[PDB]
Amino acid sequence: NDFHRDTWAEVDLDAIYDNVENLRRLLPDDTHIMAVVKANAYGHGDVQVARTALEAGASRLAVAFLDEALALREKGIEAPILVLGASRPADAALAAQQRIALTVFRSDWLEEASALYSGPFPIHFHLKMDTGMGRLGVKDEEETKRIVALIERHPHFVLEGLYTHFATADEVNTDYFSYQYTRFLHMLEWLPSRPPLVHCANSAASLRFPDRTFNMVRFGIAMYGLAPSPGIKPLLPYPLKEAFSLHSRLVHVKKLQPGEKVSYGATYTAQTEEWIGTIPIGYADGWLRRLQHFHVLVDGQKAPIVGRICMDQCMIRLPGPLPVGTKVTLIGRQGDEVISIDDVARHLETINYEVPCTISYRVPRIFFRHKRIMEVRNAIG
Amino acid sequence: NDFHRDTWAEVDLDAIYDNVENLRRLLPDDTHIMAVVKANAYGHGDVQVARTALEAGASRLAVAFLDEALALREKGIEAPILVLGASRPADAALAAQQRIALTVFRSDWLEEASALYSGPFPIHFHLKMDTGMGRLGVKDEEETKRIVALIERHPHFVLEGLYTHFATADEVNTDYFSYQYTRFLHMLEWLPSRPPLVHCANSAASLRFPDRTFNMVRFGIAMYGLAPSPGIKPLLPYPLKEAFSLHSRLVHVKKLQPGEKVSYGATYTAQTEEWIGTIPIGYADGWLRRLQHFHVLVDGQKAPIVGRICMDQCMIRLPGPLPVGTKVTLIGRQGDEVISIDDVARHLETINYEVPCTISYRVPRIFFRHKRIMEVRNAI
Ligand SMILES: Cc1ncc(COP(=O)(O)O)c(CN[C@@H](C)P(=O)(O)O)c1O
Ligand SMILES: Cc1ncc(COP(=O)(O)O)c(CN[C@@H](C)P(=O)(O)O)c1O
Repeated sequence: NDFHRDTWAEVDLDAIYDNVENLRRLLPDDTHIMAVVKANAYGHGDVQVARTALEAGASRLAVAFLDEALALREKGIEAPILVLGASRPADAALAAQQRIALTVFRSDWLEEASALYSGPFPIHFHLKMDTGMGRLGVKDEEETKRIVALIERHPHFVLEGLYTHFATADEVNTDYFSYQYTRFLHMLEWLPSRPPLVHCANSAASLRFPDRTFNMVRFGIAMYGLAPSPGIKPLLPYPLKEAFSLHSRLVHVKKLQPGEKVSYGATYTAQTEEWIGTIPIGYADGWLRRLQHFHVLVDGQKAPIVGRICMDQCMIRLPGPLPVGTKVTLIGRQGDEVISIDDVARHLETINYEVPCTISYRVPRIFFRHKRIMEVRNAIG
Repeated sequence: NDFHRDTWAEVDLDAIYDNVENLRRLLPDDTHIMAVVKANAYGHGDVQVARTALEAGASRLAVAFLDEALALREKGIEAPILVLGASRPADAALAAQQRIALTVFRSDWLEEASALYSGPFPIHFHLKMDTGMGRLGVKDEEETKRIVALIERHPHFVLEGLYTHFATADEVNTDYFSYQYTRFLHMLEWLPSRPPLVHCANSAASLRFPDRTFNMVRFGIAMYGLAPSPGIKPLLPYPLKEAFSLHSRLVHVKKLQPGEKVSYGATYTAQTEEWIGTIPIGYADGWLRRLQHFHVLVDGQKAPIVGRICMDQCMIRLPGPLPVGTKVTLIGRQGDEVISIDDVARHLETINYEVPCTISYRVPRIFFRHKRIMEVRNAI
């Protein structure tokens, strides 16, 4: 693939491989690994990350909704895929033909599904139990038993798994986490038979308590080399390798005189002769206007963003005159300087998860494997 | 093109059409309207908006960078396109072959392009002049003449136009806008022969002083029905029709008891027995975590977003029990209630420009034209 603007993101597939292989080592042999690649692999590239994770030791994948699962199948993925969120009862046959498992938490959903489906492909379900996250999942025994019965009665409905999800597994204090786990244990008792797959752990629960994972973990954030929470960093079993970096280049360089203003609202003023650089990245690329008090890396040195960030461009105060074309690193390392996604997240006043997901479709992803470029993906190419 | 999650954006091309047509009436028959459709038409859909705009009175289109212009061509658009930002001198032949005009502001760029291109297609250039925005553009006379001499000298280089861009055209106080407009007129006198197209106004400047728009107008934000700024609203010549709306549906409903917590970090606790609804939209969709305490519309009533917003989901406090499938409007109207992109931007502490752009590729766009559904665009 080709791109014609000097702004791009890089995905180190070697980092992804290692993060997943280190986990395969950590977890008991009886515990499967399901790589979470929803939201285009958290902005890292769905098919690329899925491929690497599966070769690193993962055996199944998970996405947020049906379209994401169909896209993976489209791109050639053959491994089992579970849709973690809601879906339409009417789309049951489509998912079944495509060998896509669905999460279920309501008996009325199955009522509607049975009315519209009768074979020949089976639908594998994963019953979601709400133990304290308050999002999706059953909460009472009655509904739990009815769901199982409706599935058990239809010839083409199969109960493949059952799970829950944690709201605070990334907090050093484990009061709530412990509550949910014990809650899960009690609710599991409502099931007449234990499904082949029982799971609860995400990245944080997996890495901290590998001995409390049942037989499948759903590995997400850590697979990308990102800490579930900076607070549990010291508690991580092995070093994480960040797989995402973002770059650009100077497309214009000029020396302002004292008094000249920069960007919208004439908000910035060069009060001394200074060199200003312009890069081809803005808020429509995920470099939100909010990151205007932040900085970037140029010539291994930090250069602050100057004035308001524009839709496709922004300016920075250069330390001195530099040539057009000089590489700029928004996320990554330059010499003795480094900008991490956690750094960006802190200035955006968010969590690392949100950062790469916001880097828009507009920005090409260059994939590296075995330290060499493996491929380029330009969504608008 | 269909989709399988109950979250989608709706784009009213009739609003797009009316906003543009209304400007065409405001401007003279000589003045061209250049529809700014970069960033996938500010998150509204590049092809769909480009087509509609042309039908309504636009004669040209503008994008941010080469890839955006090439994607339009591939999608069938055969109308003129100008790349507003920078490009590689090595890509000059590709732009020329695709009939894509390029913005230029450095003589060294031309020296490079010249050594790399010799035909057969001519390449149209638009010289950018920096009059106070401090982003792109030439700033001195010598460089301006050197650029022009390089263009006139090349058999396949054509200087089709020249322009500048305003930094404060949306501010009631017009002093910096004035300095800029006057600096432009001054720098224009550095050129030997004036090019066919001379432009400088965006939505604000063109709607405010359409009499001072020269040969072309670059119409962006107002085409989408959004005000360039809150302070200019009472200065707009005609009412703008908002083209973008966003909706979802409840996929789960349940009653919590006091003391029960919702979402990550359990930052929310039900103080009383309440009905909670779960919708399939989150920050990976552009619905940023910062909107946690924002209100959405459900059953014609405002319902607050409760708990931390997730990557693909979030929870809201319902007025009471409602059936799964109930329509939720994040941006739009429901009964007497309406939430505008401006309301969302106020909560996010940003400008309206940023909001539709952030609504991601995951969210399908349903287009309406002539009060009927024309097409569904599901990027994935
Ligand atoms: C059901 C389910 N199973 C596993 C994971 C993986 O978790 P990690 O990324 O912390 O390893 C998630 C993640 N989801 C959060 C991003 P969000 O809730 O914001 O979608 C999930 O929802
Ligand atoms: C050169 C240029 N010509 C015209 C327009 C249209 O302006 P309106 O959207 O206010 O009508 C723009 C817009 N660009 C801003 C969104 P941003 O500067 O953040 O990209 C521009 O850059």
